[PDB]
Amino acid sequence: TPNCRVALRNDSYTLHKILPNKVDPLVSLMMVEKVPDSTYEMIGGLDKQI
Amino acid sequence: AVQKVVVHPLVLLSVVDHFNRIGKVGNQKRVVGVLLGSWQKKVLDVSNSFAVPFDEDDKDDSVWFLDHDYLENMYGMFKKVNARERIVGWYHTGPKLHKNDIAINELMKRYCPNSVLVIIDVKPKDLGLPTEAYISVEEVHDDGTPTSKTFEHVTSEIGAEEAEEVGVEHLLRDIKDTTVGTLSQRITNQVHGLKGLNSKLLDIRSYLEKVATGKLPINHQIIYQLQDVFNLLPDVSLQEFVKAFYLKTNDQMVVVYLASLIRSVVALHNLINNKIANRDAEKKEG
Amino acid sequence: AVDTAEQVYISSLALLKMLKHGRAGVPMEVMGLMLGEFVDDYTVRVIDVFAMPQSGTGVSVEAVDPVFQAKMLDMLKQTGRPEMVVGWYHSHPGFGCWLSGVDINTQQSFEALSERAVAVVVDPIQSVKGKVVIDAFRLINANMMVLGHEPRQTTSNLGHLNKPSIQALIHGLNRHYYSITINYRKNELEQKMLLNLHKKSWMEGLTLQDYSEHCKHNESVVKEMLELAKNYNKAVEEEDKMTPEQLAIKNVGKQDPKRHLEEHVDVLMTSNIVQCLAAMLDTVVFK
Amino acid sequence: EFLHAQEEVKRIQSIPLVIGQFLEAVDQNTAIVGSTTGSNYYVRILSTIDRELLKPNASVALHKHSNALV
Ligand SMILES: [Zn+2]
Repeated sequence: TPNCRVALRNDSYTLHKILPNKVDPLVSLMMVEKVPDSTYEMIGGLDKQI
Repeated sequence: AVQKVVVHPLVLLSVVDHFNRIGKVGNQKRVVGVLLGSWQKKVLDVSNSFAVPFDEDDKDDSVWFLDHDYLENMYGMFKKVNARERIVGWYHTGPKLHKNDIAINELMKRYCPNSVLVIIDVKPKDLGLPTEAYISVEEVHDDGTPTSKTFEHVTSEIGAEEAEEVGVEHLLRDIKDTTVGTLSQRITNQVHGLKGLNSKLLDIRSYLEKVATGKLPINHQIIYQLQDVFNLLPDVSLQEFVKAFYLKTNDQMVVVYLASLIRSVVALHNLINNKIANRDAEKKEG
Repeated sequence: AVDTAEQVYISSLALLKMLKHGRAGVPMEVMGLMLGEFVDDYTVRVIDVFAMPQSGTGVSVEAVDPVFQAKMLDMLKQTGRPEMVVGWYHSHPGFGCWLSGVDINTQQSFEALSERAVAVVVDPIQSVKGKVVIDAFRLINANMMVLGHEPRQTTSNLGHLNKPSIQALIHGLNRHYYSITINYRKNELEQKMLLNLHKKSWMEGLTLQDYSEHCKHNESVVKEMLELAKNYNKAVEEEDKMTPEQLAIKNVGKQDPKRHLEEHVDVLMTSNIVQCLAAMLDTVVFK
Repeated sequence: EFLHAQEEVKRIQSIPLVIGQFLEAVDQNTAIVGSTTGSNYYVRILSTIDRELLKPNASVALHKHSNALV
C-alpha cells in the first residue's frame, strides 16, 4: 500500500501490525479550525480583486 | 565517638548461615567472627563480614584462640576483590556473653582503633529485639569505685539502601505489609507499639525487685538515671483541657463533614444509577 | 540417563550476594563463581555465593583465577562447610539474559570439568521497581539434532514460572541452551527476623507528628477538592440526555465522577482518625 | 492485590527516564510517540493519563526500557 506505515518489532524485526492514518506530522500549522475572524463587507473598494 | 551503626541484612542472615554450618558437630553454642566496615564520618556502616574458627573452654572461662593468619589471608583477599571494605570490629551471638570478649577486643584493637562489636540473637526472635552493639572504652569506673572496663552501649539500626530492597521485597511475598495502611495496620502499630512498652515496664519491674532485694551493688549512676523520669513527666491542668477540646473539635469536624457528606452523596448517586439500570432491563426484557 | 526438569534451590543470602556484587561494578561486567551441592539427579542447591577478582578481559574463562580459587576453597574447608562448585555467574547490564559469545565457551569448559554447571544471569539495572529478572540457563548438547530438545518426561510445571519471551528465543533458545526453573528456599529462623528488623518501628508507632504541618496539610487538600466538587457540580447539572449510554462510554475522563472525588477525602479522613486516636490514647495513658 | 496494583502503577512511573514528544495517536491505549533521540517508536499508553491532553506534538515522558508513555 503506498505510504503505508507498519509496526515493526524492535528485537527480531518482524511485522506487528499495519498502522493507521498516513504520514502527517506537524499538522498544527495546518487545519486552522477557526472560521470566524472577519466578514466580507469590511474590505471595500477592491471589488474587482474580490 | 560513634553515634550509631547500620549494618545491612547481609551479615544478619550470614551468622545464622554459619550457625547452621557448625551445628552438626559444634557444641560451642556461640559463633565468633570478624566484622568488616566502611567507616565514613561518624556514623558506621557494615556491608560484609566473615567468620573464623573460635572455641572457648567453659572451665576457668579465660582461654580462647583466634586464627590471625586466616584473618590476614581472607581480609587481604577481600580487599583485593573489593578495595572499599575494611576491618571495623567483630561480632558474636548469644545474649549471655562469656567474659573473654574484653580479651578478644583488646587484642584486635591493633587492627581497628575504634573497634566495635555487634550482638545478634539467633534463637530469640519472638519479641521486639534487634541487634545490639557496644563500644571499646577504657576508664576507671565512675569516681569512687575500683578500676574497670564498663562496656558502654551504642545505639543500633538496620538500614536499607537501594538495589537490595528489590532483592528483599521479592523474597518476602507472604504478607508484604504495604505502606500507609487502611486504618487496621495503624491500630496494630499502636498495639505492638504498646506491647513493647509494658514489656519494658515488666523488665524494669523485675529489675527493681532484684536491684535492692539483695543481689548486686547498686549503681549510683542508674539511681538518678531512673529518678529523672518519674518526676519529669507532664501532668494534666486547665490549660491542657481547654486546648485539647479546642483542637479535637478542629481535628474532628473536617473528618465529620468529609465523611458524612462526600461519602454519603456518592452512595446516593450509586443508588440512582443501578435502580435506573435495574428498571430499564426490567421494562425491556419482554 | 537424561535430564527431565531440574530445580535450582537458591538461598536467601545467595541472591543478596548477587545483587550487591552486580550493583558494585555496573559498567564493568562483574564475574564470580557459584558454589553449591548436587544432592541428587535433578534437584540442585546453592547456598554460598562468592565473588572473583576481575581483570581487564572481563567475563571470560581467563578472569577465573585457578590459584586464587583453590586457595579460597581450602580456607572455606575449615570455616563453615566444604563443598564443590556447581556453576558460575556474570552480569549483563546491557540487555536481558542470553549466553554470550564467550559465555557459551566457558560453559563448555565448566561442564566438561564439573558436571553440569548452571550459569546464572542477573540484570542489575532492571531489578528496580519490585521485581528482579534473574534467570539461569543450561546448555544442551549439539548431538540431539534428530530428537526434540528439552527431554521432558513426567512434568507439567514447565508451562509455569516463565514462558520464553521474544527477547529470549532469538539468541540461543531453544536450539543452543534451555531455561531452568528457580524457586526460593524460604524457612523459619530467617524470614520473620528479616521482617522484624526491616519493616518494624517501636517508638514511631505512637508519635504525634506535631500540628504545625498536620493541620496545615488539612488545608491545601480542601481547595482542590472543592474545585473538583464544583467540576463535579458542573457535570451533574449538565446531564446530556441525547443518546446517554453512548455519550457516556465514548466520553470518559477517569478523573471526574468518583476518582478525584473520594480519593483525597478518604486520605484526609484516615489521617486525622489515626492522629486523634493516638492523641486520645496518650491522654488515657499519661496521667 | 488491588492495593498491590495501585502501588505498582505508582512506582512504575516515578523514576528517572527520558522526555519524548507526542506524535500521533492510533486509538485507545496505544499511540505513536518518538524520542528526542530520533528513531520514532510505537508503544502503549497508561490509563491514568487524561486523553484530552495530547492533541499537539507535546512533550511526554518515556521509560528507558518499556519506552512507553509515563
Ligand atoms: Zn554473559
